[PDB]
Amino acid sequence: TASVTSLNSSATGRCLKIYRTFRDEEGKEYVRCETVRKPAVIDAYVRIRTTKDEEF
Amino acid sequence: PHELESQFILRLPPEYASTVRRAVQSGHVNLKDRLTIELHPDGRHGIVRVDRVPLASKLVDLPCVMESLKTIDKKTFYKTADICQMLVSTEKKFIWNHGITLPLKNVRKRRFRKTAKKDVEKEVKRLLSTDAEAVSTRWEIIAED
Repeated sequence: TASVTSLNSSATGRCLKIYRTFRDEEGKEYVRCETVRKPAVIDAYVRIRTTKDEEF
Repeated sequence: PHELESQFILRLPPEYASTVRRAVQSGHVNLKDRLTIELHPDGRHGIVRVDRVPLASKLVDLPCVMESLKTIDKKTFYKTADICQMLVSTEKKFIWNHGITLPLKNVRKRRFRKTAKKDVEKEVKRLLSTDAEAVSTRWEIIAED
């Protein structure tokens, strides 16, 4: 591919990790920790979260 | 009502392209039986059958935008359709990097900046849906781990 400058995982070099708590059928409380290795999707998610916080 | 016609380009192997070209310029309906096109429910896969010989096809996205232009006097040209897809016969795989003309080769890589990027939006929507279907959400921008 034509040589291009490769950007770091953002200016901060920081990935995004999300912990999710859900209830399974019958009775259960499993927690899911999911790490976003992509800055694009992670940046979009952070922007959406900031917009939701402001929306109050 | 009127529905805009959908034109695409069909690229064939060169011997099969010569037989299809001879049968098109002949003009009989014999070509109609000889040349068929079956598009699979993937949407990006097909068979083109030349003289009942199956060829494997992929519908790819072209990097530039072409436009068919018809004329009656060869001085004023009327745009008829937009072409952006090609059914080459023999996702990232369904994107064609080169253009149809000879000067346009490696256009996507060299004569075009990769501004197409920013899929990611769909992933963000899925994450939002999972958070909504959850109870407690914990987030931290992280470091190397």
